[PDB]
Amino acid sequence: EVQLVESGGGLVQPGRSLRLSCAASGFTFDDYAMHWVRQAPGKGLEWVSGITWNSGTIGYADSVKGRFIISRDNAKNSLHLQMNSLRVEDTALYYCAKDNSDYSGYYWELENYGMDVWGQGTTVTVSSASTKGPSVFPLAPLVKDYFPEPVTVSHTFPAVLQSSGLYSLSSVVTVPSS
Amino acid sequence: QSVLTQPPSVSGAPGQRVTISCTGSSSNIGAGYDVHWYQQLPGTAPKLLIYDNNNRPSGVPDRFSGSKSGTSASLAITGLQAEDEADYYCQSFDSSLSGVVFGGGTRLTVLRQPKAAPSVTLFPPSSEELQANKATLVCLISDFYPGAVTVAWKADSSPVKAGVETTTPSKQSNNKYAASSYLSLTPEQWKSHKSYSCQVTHE
Amino acid sequence: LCPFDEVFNATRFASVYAWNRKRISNCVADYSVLYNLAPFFTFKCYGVSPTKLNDLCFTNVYADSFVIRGDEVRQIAPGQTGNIADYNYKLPDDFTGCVIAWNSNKLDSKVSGNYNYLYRLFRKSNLKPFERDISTEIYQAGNKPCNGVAGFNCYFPLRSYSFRPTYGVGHQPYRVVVLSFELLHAPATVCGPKK
Ligand SMILES: *[C@@H]1O[C@H](CO)[C@@H](O)[C@H](O)[C@H]1NC(C)=O
Repeated sequence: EVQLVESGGGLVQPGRSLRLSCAASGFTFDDYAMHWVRQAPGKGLEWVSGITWNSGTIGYADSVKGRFIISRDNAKNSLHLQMNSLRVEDTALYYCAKDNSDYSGYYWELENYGMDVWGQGTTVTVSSASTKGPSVFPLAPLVKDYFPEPVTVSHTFPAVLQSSGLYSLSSVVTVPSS
Repeated sequence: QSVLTQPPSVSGAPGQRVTISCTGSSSNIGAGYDVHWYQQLPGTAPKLLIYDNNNRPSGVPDRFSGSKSGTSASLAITGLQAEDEADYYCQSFDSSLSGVVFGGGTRLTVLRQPKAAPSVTLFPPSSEELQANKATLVCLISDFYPGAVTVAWKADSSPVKAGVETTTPSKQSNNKYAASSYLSLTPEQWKSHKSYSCQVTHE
Repeated sequence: LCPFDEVFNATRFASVYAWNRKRISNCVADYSVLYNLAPFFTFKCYGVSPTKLNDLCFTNVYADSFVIRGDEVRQIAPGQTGNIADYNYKLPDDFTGCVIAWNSNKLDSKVSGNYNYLYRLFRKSNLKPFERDISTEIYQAGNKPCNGVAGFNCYFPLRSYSFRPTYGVGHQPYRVVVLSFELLHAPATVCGPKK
């Protein structure tokens, strides 16, 4: 059974670096292209990079070009992603993913990449934020700029992660107006 | 923005046929690259659903189908079942960028009930927050269904995109949806312009 | 029938620092297919005659593929010095085998692929023969620890070729395949058609 186990994630501050890794199990690693795909919370899948069976880099998402570096190790059945100069918007869950096809591919052919097996994602968070208390304001009929989550209120909405990397949410009571 | 374009939301009732469109460019789909489709649940890793434009992975029922023509591809679901409620992503290759390219994703809701409507409540900046550095307008959105909602602010009938942050649709303890939008301002901005509006668009 | 076609005609090629190795075994090798129509085709052998390959038999054969500058195709040979020989890909002074290379400007010089081909520029020691260093750790050039970030006297070790078609041939990308013919006191698994 194919198994892909990401690792190397964690919390990191802007500008720092991080190396993700993916241990590949249950198939002939070096017959397949390998891919990194990331997903910011509540957003869509974004291909980061990918590398052919013969360790040929396919490309990079234009948002990470120059800052990320893909590499594979066919003796240890391993996939890697060096992430340099991390930015806040690099915060996402990063998937390892095996390509569907074992076809070698040739230069006069159109490449065909699709991922039939996915790992679960190693979470990567890029944040400047230390623990900060909230400053609250008129609320029911605002708890703002705190970190980390959660916060208690005694309908309370989920929070926004703002530009500051700090959270903010609001609770609301609907009551008789007398 | 993704290079492949996908409707944010589609919805139908059980038993109906729904389709999802995926349009590309001269660079990727019109260049002849195959198109693949993926299916994901909230909190779940994606799953390959269609490969090489019309092939179903083993265990994907025959009521899913795919097609590709010119600059576009399409996923078709014919016997819609409550199980089919998920996010779907098309995918291809773009030779201009030399990279794999994903579509923006499509929220497919299998309608259980008629559409619900959003209750929107706007709040001005607090008095003791204008006594402090800032000013923030809050627009909270509850009880809507399906869970697709776009928030737009307007300052004196003019567009605003400088300082806003919107949340993703969350389930309640109800099976209805909620969302928050926060617009940050200075106390100057709040009286510089005159009247601020929160505009909510739902199915 | 050995899979040289897949190796020589791959769509992408590896960067020199992360050069690829493909074991060739249990196969019949038609070495007469080792050719292409790329402009500056080279085929250089050391301690072995390429006109005998298809009457020869080996335990295994390895194909090492990667891309470098035209300037540097000369560093892929026994007893060479320079950035590539020292820090990226090293053949032993005793090397027996063939180095096949050709100009790949028509494929590897597109802007979209500007970061696809890298090389290591700083390293503590020189690589021993057939070593591969794919590490991406900051290089401490001097006295002060680097604490994981690049800065004064602390360099990210990998640099990019950033190939462009308008560059001179000596700066254009070349694809290289290095063939090592392993010969053990064991049964042969890779023979030419005639043997
Ligand atoms: C690379 O493909 C071409 C087909 O045009 C062929 O003539 C050549 O011999 C192939 N290479 C090998 C080593 O088989």
